[PDB]
Amino acid sequence: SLGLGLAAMGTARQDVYDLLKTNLYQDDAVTGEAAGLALGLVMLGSKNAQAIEDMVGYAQETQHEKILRGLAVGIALVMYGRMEEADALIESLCRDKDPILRRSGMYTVAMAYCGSGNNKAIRRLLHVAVSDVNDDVRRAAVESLGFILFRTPEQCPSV
Amino acid sequence: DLYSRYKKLQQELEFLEVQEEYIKDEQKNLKK
Amino acid sequence: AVQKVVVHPLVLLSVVDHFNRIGKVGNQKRVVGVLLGSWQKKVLDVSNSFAVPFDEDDKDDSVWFLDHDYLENMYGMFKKVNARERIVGWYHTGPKLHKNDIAINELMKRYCPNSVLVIIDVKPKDLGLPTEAYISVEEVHDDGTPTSKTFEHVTSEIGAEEAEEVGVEHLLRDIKDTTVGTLSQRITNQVHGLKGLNSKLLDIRSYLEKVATGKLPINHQIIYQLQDVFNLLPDVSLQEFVKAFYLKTNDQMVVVYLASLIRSVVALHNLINNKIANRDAEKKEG
Amino acid sequence: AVDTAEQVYISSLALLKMLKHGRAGVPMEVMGLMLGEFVDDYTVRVIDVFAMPQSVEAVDPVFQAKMLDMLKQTGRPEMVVGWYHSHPGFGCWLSGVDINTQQSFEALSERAVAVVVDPIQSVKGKVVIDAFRLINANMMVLGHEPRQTTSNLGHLNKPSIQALIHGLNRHYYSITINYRKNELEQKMLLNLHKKSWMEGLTLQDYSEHCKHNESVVKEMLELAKNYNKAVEEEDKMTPEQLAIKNVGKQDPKRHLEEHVDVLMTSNIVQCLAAMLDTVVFK
Ligand SMILES: [Zn+2]
Repeated sequence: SLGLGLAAMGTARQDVYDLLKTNLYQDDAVTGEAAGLALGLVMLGSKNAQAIEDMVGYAQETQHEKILRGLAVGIALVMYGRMEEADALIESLCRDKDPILRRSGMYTVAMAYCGSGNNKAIRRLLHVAVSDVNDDVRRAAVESLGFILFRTPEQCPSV
Repeated sequence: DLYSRYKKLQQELEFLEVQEEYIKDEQKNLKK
Repeated sequence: AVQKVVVHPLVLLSVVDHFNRIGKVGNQKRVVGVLLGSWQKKVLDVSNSFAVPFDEDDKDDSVWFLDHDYLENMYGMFKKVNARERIVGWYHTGPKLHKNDIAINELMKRYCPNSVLVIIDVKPKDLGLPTEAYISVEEVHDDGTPTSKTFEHVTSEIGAEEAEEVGVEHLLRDIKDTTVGTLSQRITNQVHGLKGLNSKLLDIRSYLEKVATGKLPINHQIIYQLQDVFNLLPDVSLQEFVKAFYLKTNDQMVVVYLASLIRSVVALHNLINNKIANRDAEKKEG
Repeated sequence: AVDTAEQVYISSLALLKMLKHGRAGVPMEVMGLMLGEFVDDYTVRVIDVFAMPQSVEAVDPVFQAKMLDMLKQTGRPEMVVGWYHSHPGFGCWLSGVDINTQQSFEALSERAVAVVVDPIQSVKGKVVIDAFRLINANMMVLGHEPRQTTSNLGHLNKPSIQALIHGLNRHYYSITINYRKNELEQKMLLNLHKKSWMEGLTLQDYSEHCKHNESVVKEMLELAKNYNKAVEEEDKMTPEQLAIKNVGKQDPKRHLEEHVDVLMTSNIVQCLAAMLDTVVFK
């Protein structure tokens, strides 16, 4: 289930995404890994807005942690290298109080800004690096720089 | 180089300024 | 009279949990429980509270139920576990208190000398102080009311204790806070104050236009009392009031002036202090 | 069947019910039941907390059944998940009898949880909360936890010395705890220290205000008196012998900033509110 989407990661298999959805809607912790990763993995770069709405709409009411984590990565992977439309989701995830969904959004801005040397996201990303309280979204915050610095890799060891 | 001098100094401006705001952030947080 | 009460932060959470308990109905299920407090003084203290089954229909709000049995047993347990604690009143999660709310107090005025109500707000859209409480009285009027009975606003506040401040304030680390922020909490204070002013004015004008025309009772309840509110309205800019300001404002300006005066010199010391150490360590370094 | 990286979900009322109970019964071990829900094989969740009478052996369980009953009919029915008591000023470690109730409890429910609390070592900034989980001795050589993730191993904290001197790994295993916060309680908990517009619109007084400034300026004059002699004094003594002869009664350069700060923050707001009261009003 976890590698299912990583195998079909570039093909964008809507068919496997279908059964992966109902796999994700079991309201359980054992199936959370079953669907939570491959669901977005088979929709890498797909930008399926219904997929975003499914993942974020389901990671608001759960009770377990893995079902929060697989969605935390799937939502960060559903948008791939846009840098111009993922901003609303980056703000929506960073403004949250969820100690995992912020960190989920912290990973997101990295993938929405894959190596993006934009000094715009560096302000508030590397700002919540400062004022951030949760250690999880803090470490995920500082760990987006190299994911946003292939344009000038010599700058990471200076900041 | 000379045009890339003028571009690279520009790039050395804002990326340097974000650190300026950054130390402000760090100091204010450290007070807390 | 009681004239104010001190409610602890445990309650206002021990109500939210129970509103969450029967919160699955969603549409409407008014949460009613028992309030527990102390016969402290004229002022009264509130420490504990608990719930009790309560339902009520939509029409003809005279059909409501408080399990006196459940109240007796559970308070027997809370007395066995705490004689220091005792019943003081009651509460309900109503955002705005209902017309039915007087019959409940009137019922349980036999347990407490006056079972004071407690209105809490799960969703205080107002960023002011929620969870205000009332205590009913009789105000028989010139109109000829056989018993003009209505609740009374009584000021209240949030209790505090060494341990609970410990545990709560350790929980406040989830969000940032500037309580030691110099000359910031004041600015926030006047901000939220003026916000409350504007909110109150918008409310009173909403009522006033409604009563002014079309459909609202035109009773002598407030209509001139609030006129007397207009009676005060101090005419600020006048003859000698100018001497009120300019004879003191510059006084405080003088103190501020002196403070800046010494602050500048104190800041100036470190320039000599570090300009000495820098070059003196440099010339000796080379 | 195997252990995991378990998580202790809490209820915000549970914490306060803990600390108030233990603090009230501070000079002895206060006991109580931990009531919650078994969310899964991985994590646990506590939502309700309550205690009973004790003169540590609990008295009549007739309080037990009626208590849980009336808790079911009002609110809802729930599940007993664990329990708690105090180690006042102690090493927050499962005492000899404390473990002796544990074979009793785990034999009843599998994931029975002990909860240690100390309202003594907890400062207003941070509380010393604790909880443990009994482990068998028959498997003293065999592995007990699979350790399939860093969270309950190299991602949490480090066992303390005064409790490690008792079990630390043995007769039990520690467990992690977090805090789940409903948004409903979260919002109101956000705001409990603000006041109405009256506070933000008060003008304290200019007689005791000017009296106060007249106060602080007076001794501040003397602080400058000392400051002149101290600063000009400067024994060539090295920057640390000054730091050893300054302990004593020496304090220039410290009160000087303080009185200036206070005199600032007073006069500033004192002028400002008077400003607003006239711009806004009439
Ligand atoms: Zn003990």
